[PDB]
Amino acid sequence: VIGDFNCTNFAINDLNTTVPGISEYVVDVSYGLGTYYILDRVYLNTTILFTGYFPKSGANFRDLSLKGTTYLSTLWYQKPFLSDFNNGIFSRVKNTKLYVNKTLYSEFSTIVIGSVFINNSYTIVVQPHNGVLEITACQYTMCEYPHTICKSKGSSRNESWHFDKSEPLCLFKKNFTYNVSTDWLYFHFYQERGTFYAYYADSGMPTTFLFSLYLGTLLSHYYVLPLTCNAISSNTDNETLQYWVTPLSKRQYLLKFDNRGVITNAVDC
Ligand SMILES: *[C@@H]1O[C@H](CO)[C@@H](O[C@@H]2O[C@H](CO)[C@@H](O[C@@H]3O[C@H](CO[C@H]4O[C@H](CO)[C@@H](O)[C@H](O)[C@@H]4O)[C@@H](O)[C@H](O[C@H]4O[C@H](CO)[C@@H](O)[C@H](O)[C@@H]4O)[C@@H]3O)[C@H](O)[C@H]2NC(C)=O)[C@H](O)[C@H]1NC(C)=O
Ligand SMILES: *[C@@H]1O[C@H](CO)[C@@H](O[C@@H]2O[C@H](CO)[C@@H](O)[C@H](O)[C@H]2NC(C)=O)[C@H](O)[C@H]1NC(C)=O
Ligand SMILES: *[C@@H]1O[C@H](CO)[C@@H](O)[C@H](O)[C@H]1NC(C)=O
Ligand SMILES: *[C@@H]1O[C@H](CO)[C@@H](O)[C@H](O)[C@H]1NC(C)=O
Ligand SMILES: *[C@@H]1O[C@H](CO)[C@@H](O)[C@H](O)[C@H]1NC(C)=O
Ligand SMILES: *[C@@H]1O[C@H](CO)[C@@H](O)[C@H](O)[C@H]1NC(C)=O
Ligand SMILES: *[C@@H]1O[C@H](CO)[C@@H](O)[C@H](O)[C@H]1NC(C)=O
Repeated sequence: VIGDFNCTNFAINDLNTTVPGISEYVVDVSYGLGTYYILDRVYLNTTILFTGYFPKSGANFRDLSLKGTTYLSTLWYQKPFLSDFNNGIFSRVKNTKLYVNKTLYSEFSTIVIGSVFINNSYTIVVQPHNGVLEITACQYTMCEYPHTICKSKGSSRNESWHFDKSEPLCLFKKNFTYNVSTDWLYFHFYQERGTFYAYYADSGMPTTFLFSLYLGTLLSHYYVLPLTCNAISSNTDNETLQYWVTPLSKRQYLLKFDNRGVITNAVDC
């Protein structure tokens, strides 16, 4: 279970919905995937050897995104889904673009990073709001079975992943905009000497620095909240959620910059 507050008991079972296990996909950084721009520097028409937090080429992505309709499986809130954070993670996220009255809506899975997920520890939450990427790191009272809902098409159950009636004390709270039209979003989340770092990019594969947050504590776990939504199924609309995650580590990369400063290719030495 995540956290320890009894938020609800409606429609909970222990069914192993994942008859097909966690889907897997092979990392391939030959086209810049998993790389990020270096500080404020600019490199032109050259190849650089750089050491940083990058995915291991040839490793596997894991599709941790989960979609439900009415029932939540207790198995969703344990290993292997609840995963260790270690140095960090690289995330490749599909932007599930739905339509209501021919109006576009952007949805994708929420991710929570923390150590114990209780109101005496800080938990980082990255939640999309249809073009607005809300990021907070707050002492949330995380539920056993946190989950988000699908604001455009609705859901059969109310949204609940924290129970704080009063506003919890916390360190960071900001909103970042992202292009709702793009099909893929990339994120780097890693920690170093008690400081949390975040990079992202909604256009192009290489990511750019978002923010850094001092925590003074070691993050140990991350989890992708299941999403329950009436739509997003082959019986109503051929759309699916995807949240690919792979571990990060300190590795040396060969980075090639084109004549305009865009990382076009990379190699994992
Ligand atoms: C920070 O986070 C912690 C958890 O990590 C929160 O602590 C929990 O707070 C909740 C809500 O106050 C507690 O739940 C309540 O516990 C009361 C005491 O439980 C005793 O009595 C019941 C019988 O009533 C026994 O079964 C039990 O074993 C204990 O002996 C209950 O009396 C409460 O019941 C009332 O509310 C529920 C809500 O669903 C109703 O269903 C009931 O009918 C009744 O009206 C309630 O269950 C919980 O015990 C706390 N856990 C711990 C470990 O402390 C903090 O509240 C939170 N603080 C902040 C500021 O966010
Ligand atoms: C960041 O974005 C969130 C989500 O849109 C904002 O939170 C909403 O703010 C409006 C207006 O104050 C409220 O009516 C909503 O109830 C809030 N929640 C949601 C889920 O929409 C938030 O105000 C924005 N700004 C900051 C600083 O967080
Ligand atoms: C959570 O609360 C509901 C409603 O009070 C109760 O029926 C259920 O048994 C509780 N769950 C646990 C694990 O105590
Ligand atoms: C880029 O570098 C290559 C190899 O040195 C060179 O042939 C080419 O003219 C350069 N182009 C620009 C625009 O710098
Ligand atoms: C959702 O919230 C509404 C408003 O409080 C309530 O009427 C309804 O019963 C709730 N349903 C569930 C499944 O929580
Ligand atoms: C948003 O993404 C679409 C599709 O990738 C692109 O055509 C458009 O120019 C982008 N707009 C902005 C402001 O990034
Ligand atoms: C989804 O695609 C399959 C295969 O093309 C098709 O049989 C099915 O009717 C589609 N469902 C919807 C809701 O479009």
